[PDB]
Amino acid sequence: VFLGFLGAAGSTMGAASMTLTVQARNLLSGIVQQLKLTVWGIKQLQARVLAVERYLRDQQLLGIWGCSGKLICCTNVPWNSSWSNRNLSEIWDNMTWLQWDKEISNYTQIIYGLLEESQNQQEKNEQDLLALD
Amino acid sequence: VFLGFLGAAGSTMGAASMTLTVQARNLLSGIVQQLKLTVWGIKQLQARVLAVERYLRDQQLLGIWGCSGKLICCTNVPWNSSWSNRNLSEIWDNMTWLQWDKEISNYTQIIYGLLEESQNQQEKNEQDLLALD
Amino acid sequence: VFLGFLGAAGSTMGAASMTLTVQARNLLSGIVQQLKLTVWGIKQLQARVLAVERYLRDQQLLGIWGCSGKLICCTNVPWNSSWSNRNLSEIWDNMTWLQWDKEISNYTQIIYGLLEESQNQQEKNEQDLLALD
Amino acid sequence: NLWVTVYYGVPVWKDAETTLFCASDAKAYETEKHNVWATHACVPTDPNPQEIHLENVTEEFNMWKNNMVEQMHTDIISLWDQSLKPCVKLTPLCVTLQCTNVTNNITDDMRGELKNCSFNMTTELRDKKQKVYSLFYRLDVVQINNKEYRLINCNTSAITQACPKVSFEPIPIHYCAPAGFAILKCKDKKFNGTGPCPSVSTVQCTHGIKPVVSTQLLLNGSLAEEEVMIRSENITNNAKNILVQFNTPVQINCTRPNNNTRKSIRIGPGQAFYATGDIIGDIRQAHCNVSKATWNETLGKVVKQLRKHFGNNTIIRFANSSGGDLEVTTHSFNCGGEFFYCNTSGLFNSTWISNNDSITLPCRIKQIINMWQRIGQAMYAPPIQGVIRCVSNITGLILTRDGGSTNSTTETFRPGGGDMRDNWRSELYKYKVVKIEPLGVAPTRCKRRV
Amino acid sequence: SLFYRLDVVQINNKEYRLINCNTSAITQACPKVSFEPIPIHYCAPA
Amino acid sequence: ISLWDQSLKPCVKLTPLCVTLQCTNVTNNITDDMRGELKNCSFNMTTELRDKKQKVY
Ligand SMILES: *[C@@H]1O[C@H](CO)[C@@H](O[C@@H]2O[C@H](CO)[C@@H](O[C@@H]3O[C@H](CO[C@H]4O[C@H](CO)[C@@H](O)[C@H](O[C@H]5O[C@H](CO)[C@@H](O)[C@H](O)[C@@H]5O)[C@@H]4O)[C@@H](O)[C@H](O[C@H]4O[C@H](CO)[C@@H](O)[C@H](O)[C@@H]4O[C@H]4O[C@H](CO)[C@@H](O)[C@H](O)[C@@H]4O)[C@@H]3O)[C@H](O)[C@H]2NC(C)=O)[C@H](O)[C@H]1NC(C)=O
Ligand SMILES: *[C@@H]1O[C@H](CO)[C@@H](O[C@@H]2O[C@H](CO)[C@@H](O[C@@H]3O[C@H](CO[C@H]4O[C@H](CO)[C@@H](O)[C@H](O)[C@@H]4O)[C@@H](O)[C@H](O[C@H]4O[C@H](CO)[C@@H](O)[C@H](O)[C@@H]4O)[C@@H]3O)[C@H](O)[C@H]2NC(C)=O)[C@H](O)[C@H]1NC(C)=O
Ligand SMILES: *[C@@H]1O[C@H](CO)[C@@H](O[C@@H]2O[C@H](CO)[C@@H](O[C@@H]3O[C@H](CO)[C@@H](O)[C@H](O)[C@@H]3O)[C@H](O)[C@H]2NC(C)=O)[C@H](O)[C@H]1NC(C)=O
Ligand SMILES: *[C@@H]1O[C@H](CO)[C@@H](O[C@@H]2O[C@H](CO)[C@@H](O[C@@H]3O[C@H](CO)[C@@H](O)[C@H](O)[C@@H]3O)[C@H](O)[C@H]2NC(C)=O)[C@H](O)[C@H]1NC(C)=O
Ligand SMILES: *[C@@H]1O[C@H](CO)[C@@H](O[C@@H]2O[C@H](CO)[C@@H](O[C@@H]3O[C@H](CO)[C@@H](O)[C@H](O)[C@@H]3O)[C@H](O)[C@H]2NC(C)=O)[C@H](O)[C@H]1NC(C)=O
Ligand SMILES: *[C@@H]1O[C@H](CO)[C@@H](O[C@@H]2O[C@H](CO)[C@@H](O[C@@H]3O[C@H](CO)[C@@H](O)[C@H](O)[C@@H]3O)[C@H](O)[C@H]2NC(C)=O)[C@H](O)[C@H]1NC(C)=O
Ligand SMILES: *[C@@H]1O[C@H](CO)[C@@H](O[C@@H]2O[C@H](CO)[C@@H](O[C@@H]3O[C@H](CO)[C@@H](O)[C@H](O)[C@@H]3O)[C@H](O)[C@H]2NC(C)=O)[C@H](O)[C@H]1NC(C)=O
Ligand SMILES: *[C@@H]1O[C@H](CO)[C@@H](O[C@@H]2O[C@H](CO)[C@@H](O[C@@H]3O[C@H](CO)[C@@H](O)[C@H](O)[C@@H]3O)[C@H](O)[C@H]2NC(C)=O)[C@H](O)[C@H]1NC(C)=O
Ligand SMILES: *[C@@H]1O[C@H](CO)[C@@H](O[C@@H]2O[C@H](CO)[C@@H](O)[C@H](O)[C@H]2NC(C)=O)[C@H](O)[C@H]1NC(C)=O
Ligand SMILES: *[C@@H]1O[C@H](CO)[C@@H](O[C@@H]2O[C@H](CO)[C@@H](O)[C@H](O)[C@H]2NC(C)=O)[C@H](O)[C@H]1NC(C)=O
Ligand SMILES: *[C@@H]1O[C@H](CO)[C@@H](O[C@@H]2O[C@H](CO)[C@@H](O)[C@H](O)[C@H]2NC(C)=O)[C@H](O)[C@H]1NC(C)=O
Ligand SMILES: *[C@@H]1O[C@H](CO)[C@@H](O[C@@H]2O[C@H](CO)[C@@H](O)[C@H](O)[C@H]2NC(C)=O)[C@H](O)[C@H]1NC(C)=O
Ligand SMILES: *[C@@H]1O[C@H](CO)[C@@H](O[C@@H]2O[C@H](CO)[C@@H](O)[C@H](O)[C@H]2NC(C)=O)[C@H](O)[C@H]1NC(C)=O
Ligand SMILES: *[C@@H]1O[C@H](CO)[C@@H](O[C@@H]2O[C@H](CO)[C@@H](O)[C@H](O)[C@H]2NC(C)=O)[C@H](O)[C@H]1NC(C)=O
Ligand SMILES: *[C@@H]1O[C@H](CO)[C@@H](O[C@@H]2O[C@H](CO)[C@@H](O)[C@H](O)[C@H]2NC(C)=O)[C@H](O)[C@H]1NC(C)=O
Ligand SMILES: *[C@@H]1O[C@H](CO)[C@@H](O[C@@H]2O[C@H](CO)[C@@H](O)[C@H](O)[C@H]2NC(C)=O)[C@H](O)[C@H]1NC(C)=O
Ligand SMILES: *[C@@H]1O[C@H](CO)[C@@H](O)[C@H](O)[C@H]1NC(C)=O
Ligand SMILES: *[C@@H]1O[C@H](CO)[C@@H](O)[C@H](O)[C@H]1NC(C)=O
Repeated sequence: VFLGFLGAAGSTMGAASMTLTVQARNLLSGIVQQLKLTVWGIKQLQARVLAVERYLRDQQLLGIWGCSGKLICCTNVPWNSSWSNRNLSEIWDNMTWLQWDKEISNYTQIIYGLLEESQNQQEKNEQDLLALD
Repeated sequence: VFLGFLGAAGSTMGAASMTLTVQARNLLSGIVQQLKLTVWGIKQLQARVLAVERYLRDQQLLGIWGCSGKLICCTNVPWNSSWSNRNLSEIWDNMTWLQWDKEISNYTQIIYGLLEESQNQQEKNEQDLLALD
Repeated sequence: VFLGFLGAAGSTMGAASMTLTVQARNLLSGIVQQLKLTVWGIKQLQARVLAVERYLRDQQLLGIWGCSGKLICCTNVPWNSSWSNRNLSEIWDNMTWLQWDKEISNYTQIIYGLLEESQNQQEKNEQDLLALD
Repeated sequence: NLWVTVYYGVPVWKDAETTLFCASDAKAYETEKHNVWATHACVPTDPNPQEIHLENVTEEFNMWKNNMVEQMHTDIISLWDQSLKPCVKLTPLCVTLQCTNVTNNITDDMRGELKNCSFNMTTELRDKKQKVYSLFYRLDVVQINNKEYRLINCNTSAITQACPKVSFEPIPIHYCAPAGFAILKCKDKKFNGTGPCPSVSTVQCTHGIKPVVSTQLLLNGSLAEEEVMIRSENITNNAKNILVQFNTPVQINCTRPNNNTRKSIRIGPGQAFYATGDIIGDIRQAHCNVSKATWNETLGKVVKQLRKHFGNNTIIRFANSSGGDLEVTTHSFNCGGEFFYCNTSGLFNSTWISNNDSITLPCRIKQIINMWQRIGQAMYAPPIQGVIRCVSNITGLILTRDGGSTNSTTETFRPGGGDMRDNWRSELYKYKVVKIEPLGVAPTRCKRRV
Repeated sequence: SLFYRLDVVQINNKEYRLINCNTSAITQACPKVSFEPIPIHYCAPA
Repeated sequence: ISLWDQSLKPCVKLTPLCVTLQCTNVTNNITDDMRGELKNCSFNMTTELRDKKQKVY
């Protein structure tokens, strides 16, 4: 369904689970076009550099959690329940993304580290192992 | 054959179909190196930011038409003939890229939308389906 | 082993062969945050643009040597021994990356060209061949 | 069960600060110091201001803790700056002026209101000097100890005459947000100013915001709907300001009915100064008309709304401001290029119980304006030639309380302020910037662990 | 000083002045740049 | 260097000081353990008004 930019903000997470691209497109705004010092000129350029910098930070994060085939990354290792344990219906029948981030805001830096370290290192050097026969 | 930058401009599209990388390399010019206001300084920086901005716009487009394994993307869905229907020989034995873009210049924004929406959404959530068994 | 940024500099190449990500993370420094002309302002921005420019140059190189699944690219074609022929133990039991680059510094631009041309063109148009049946 | 999953494209934001750049339309032509205002370096707006109402959303806003007002205020200062870097620096004016009266109508219905001053001045040649003369509004000339007078801001600031190419006509400015951000607009017709707005929308960037400079009276602003809202973080506090916002554009007609003459004096080389050559025409007094009926009725609507914060058992009094600096005592604003200071006693002069004709406002005209209460800086508007006739809405109000002594029924409110950032908060109250984090971690039956 | 009579103007010995003065300001170039045109290469960004 | 510069762009330019100074000695301790080390100078100077001047010291 064509919601639009943030169009699924007022929807359960599984609802927004289909409209991901619409936000991604707005990460350059195309034509933007945005002359001496020119107040609003420095602003224009500082804006664009901020935008690409922002974009590249997270694209880097995804490079690290090596998927690049984004919107979905899935492996076969279980998940830790300690971090605000909740039910399936408590998420998909009871929560939208907004309310969800309020609760998950604590464990982010934790999760970043192990998704970074564990799979990258394990999937590493096994390709090195199978590069023999 | 080592044509060079745009070296296959005067060639049928299938001819240029082998020299794609040569243009891609020129998308940073390396050493470029291009101090107060310094007319040509603002020019230098505004140039570089324009370059990476340009690069990232299209790299984004390719991110959306999710391939990233560029120069070729192919699926198994048919193609619409309505848009300036022509023959195979009318393209490879009768046309170079230059003449081709003149004719295709109308349907671009159309094509962008469905290549963006259709395959992304269909290939989406099926990975979600096969993440069960 | 958690060495850290460049932490495996004083180690054989196979040792550093596990700590690759740690340098990659430092390619944006996150919070950096780095107002009129403001000496150190122009410096800040010129720095950030230099950083992303640097990043994108090599990411481009990797785009060309089309892997994007980085840290390892491997095919089945032999390798030329002419370029400073050495032994396996002469590398993994006798050399760290530092000492290695001193010796390989000559053949870089050579290697870049064939890794760019050969596999890209061969793996090209064969996908075009198998797009028939 | 529930297991870990990564998504990209997750429509989630955070409260944040970032920089916002201008977006305008191509109408950049005027005649006082550069351009239109500053806005010709602006990027042209999209011809389709795309919006989208967001169903089901509830986000708390804080029109009193918003940051966009801050960026906006600094940028408007700086744009005024940049318009004032390149034109003539009028330092050699600060000279002893020989002034006499301008004998206005006998006996006095202009009381002069302007003095006739001759003075020495440099020439094209850094040599034998010249004696010129000009007419100055006695509100910007000061004595010493005919009598010798001088410019007011001189012993404190430098002065910088705007040349004749920019305007001061406010042009709709569109604050636009750089990619990766978003602008939230509270769509709720009934909104206090803060707290959770239920009906909201997202836009790529805002509407045209006439950046008018005004005091005590929101001019040309936006209008409220179905009511006349009242906004302030702590009404029960007497140290905030009450932001009233009308439903009905109460007209006001202001004019300067003189045919004034521009006399050019060369402060050579190449720099030229525009003095008031003379005044011809009907020498009335600069003023503003307002339909008494609509003002009284609408201010009664205000009576209702002020009551709703203080009880149907009260009496409210509107008095004029209690004196002080000129820039706060009056409805100061800019209009046709000129700068008007209207005394508003004739508009807050009434106590109100629990339950054409037109009003004339006599305004004075200032020249050496000190903008944004900043000292050390001084723009010098040039005498705008011709007759000035300038019409406007008044959509809101900015009031100050003094009560909570024997606080039962009789409260007295007077107008004032002096910070434009109030003006600015009155149109950005519906707006809030959010940073987007298209990275997302969430559980589904995709699986990874520690 | 000696001035080329092509850049001095009269009034009404006789008193004269610089020509661009009653219209423009003047800005003596100091002695380090040249005016010798040097080959400029307009280069195009990537 | 440049930061020193930028700190010195925006504050007062003291050109009209370079004026003929009327200086005498500052009679420091008799006979001399400061040898003056400072002179007492009065001078003409411009005013707020580009007009009748002032005599400061
Ligand atoms: C709240 O918002 C409202 C709107 O929502 C604002 O109302 C605006 O108020 C201003 C101030 O007066 C109006 O702008 C000025 O109007 C002057 C009056 O001229 C008009 O009437 C005459 C006679 O009926 C008409 O002939 C004019 O029409 C012609 O002129 C205009 C403008 O040139 C053209 O656009 C038309 O196509 C006609 O050709 C007007 O209708 C008018 O003199 C003035 O024009 C000068 O100023 C502008 C900008 O300042 C310059 O770009 C322009 O070139 C003129 O300036 C040069 O020309 C004069 C000629 O003598 C010289 O003397 C100057 O020195 C200079 O060289 C301008 O149009 C405006 O019209 C009005 N809004 C609307 C929608 O009407 C309120 O101001 C605002 N609140 C406050 C507090 O300001
Ligand atoms: C600031 O100044 C401006 C201009 O001076 C004022 O704008 C005027 O506002 C008045 C008030 O409404 C308008 O007057 C009314 O106009 C109506 C519509 O105009 C038609 O009729 C007139 C003839 O009156 C024609 O000339 C015109 O072409 C239109 O066809 C009329 O219907 C009104 O007349 C009715 O009421 C009067 C009572 O006053 C009766 O005597 C009539 O018989 C009739 O019943 C009236 O004329 C006026 O039109 C506006 N100006 C213009 C140019 O249109 C602002 O109001 C003023 N603001 C303030 C605060 O002072
Ligand atoms: C600048 O303008 C002022 C007035 O605006 C002029 O001031 C006048 O200056 C003259 C001297 O040039 C004064 O004359 C003096 O008179 C006294 C007493 O008569 C006499 O003793 C002096 O010897 C001298 O002649 C004159 O009084 C004074 N007038 C006023 C009103 O202050 C001044 O001349 C102008 N300067 C230039 C360069 O145009
Ligand atoms: C908005 O401003 C008002 C003041 O006009 C704030 O009310 C003031 O709150 C303080 C403490 O929060 C009170 O101090 C103490 O209050 C108690 C109980 O009222 C009293 O017994 C003490 O003697 C002492 O005064 C103060 O009295 C009170 N004043 C008024 C007029 O109510 C109010 O808190 C502000 N809003 C918010 C949200 O804080
Ligand atoms: C401000 O006051 C000055 C006086 O200090 C006024 O200047 C003088 O105004 C009179 C008439 O108002 C002009 O009179 C003319 O004098 C000439 C020569 O004497 C005579 O031939 C004419 O028939 C006429 O009588 C006089 O020129 C003028 N002086 C100057 C230097 O301009 C001035 O008019 C006052 N300002 C205003 C706006 O009224
Ligand atoms: C703003 O406008 C108001 C009027 O709208 C001005 O107030 C007026 O001020 C005069 C002089 O102070 C008051 O006159 C008084 O009259 C009595 C009785 O004759 C006399 O005994 C007093 O000594 C005084 O002369 C006048 O009543 C008063 N008007 C009102 C309605 O209060 C005010 O001065 C203006 N202020 C500014 C800054 O424009
Ligand atoms: C707002 O309205 C009030 C009431 O009309 C004005 O206050 C009045 O202002 C006048 C002067 O403007 C005061 O006159 C007094 O005269 C004595 C004796 O000469 C003098 O010594 C005082 O300094 C003062 O000027 C009058 O007392 C005062 N009355 C009240 C009740 O405030 C006020 O001026 C108006 N302001 C504006 C901006 O409209
Ligand atoms: C600036 O300060 C200097 C001293 O620091 C002052 O210099 C004095 O200038 C006056 C003229 O205004 C000189 O008077 C002259 O005296 C000679 C001989 O007595 C006489 O022939 C002249 O006609 C004239 O009256 C005085 O000698 C001189 N003093 C010194 C020590 O140089 C000057 O007056 C000050 N200027 C201002 C505008 O304050
Ligand atoms: C699942 O998460 C819990 C906490 O959220 C982890 O508990 C940690 O255990 C280590 C090892 O004893 C302690 O050093 C930490 O202090 C514990 N965490 C906290 C917050 O106290 C638990 O280890 C995680 N599961 C696994 C398998 O490691
Ligand atoms: C192939 O392209 C044609 C036009 O290029 C499409 O025709 C559209 O059909 C829809 C549905 O009736 C209309 O709303 C449009 O107006 C048509 N296009 C034009 C340009 O008029 C056709 O639908 C496309 N093929 C498919 C399978 O959709
Ligand atoms: C392996 O590398 C050697 C040199 O490092 C290559 O030798 C080149 O051979 C070509 C063809 O005769 C000559 O034109 C070059 O001059 C030779 N190189 C040098 C440095 O002289 C050799 O060709 C490479 N292996 C293969 C299979 O091409
Ligand atoms: C802000 O709006 C609210 C209602 O939308 C006004 O009253 C609130 O009332 C609830 C009870 O239903 C209280 O819990 C809130 O604390 C109240 N809001 C505030 C800000 O205190 C409120 O009056 C409005 N704010 C102002 C300043 O008028
Ligand atoms: C306003 O006056 C009314 C009656 O004069 C007071 O009574 C309220 O009236 C409103 C009707 O608009 C009802 O919705 C309320 O339920 C009534 N409440 C009570 C307690 O009578 C009302 O209290 C007055 N409001 C204020 C703020 O004083
Ligand atoms: C302001 O309100 C007052 C009181 O309602 C009006 O009455 C004037 O009060 C002053 C007080 O000394 C008297 O001097 C005046 O004579 C009164 N007016 C008249 C017409 O006699 C006053 O008219 C109101 N004025 C305005 C401008 O609102
Ligand atoms: C005050 O604001 C109103 C807003 O309604 C302006 O009214 C506009 O008037 C013109 C012509 O009368 C209409 O074409 C517009 O549609 C009106 N606006 C709206 C939103 O409907 C009015 O112009 C403003 N005051 C002045 C003096 O311009
Ligand atoms: C003012 O200070 C100077 C600084 O040395 C004193 O110097 C005099 O210089 C002259 C040269 O012409 C010598 O003849 C004197 O002997 C020096 N004086 C001394 C004390 O050594 C000068 O004396 C000082 N003047 C006064 C009045 O104190
Ligand atoms: C997150 O951490 C804050 C820090 O105190 C805490 O108040 C909050 O309850 C925590 N929420 C969850 C879901 O852990
Ligand atoms: C305004 O109207 C009300 C009634 O509608 C009246 O009581 C009041 O006196 C009027 N205002 C004035 C200044 O007379």
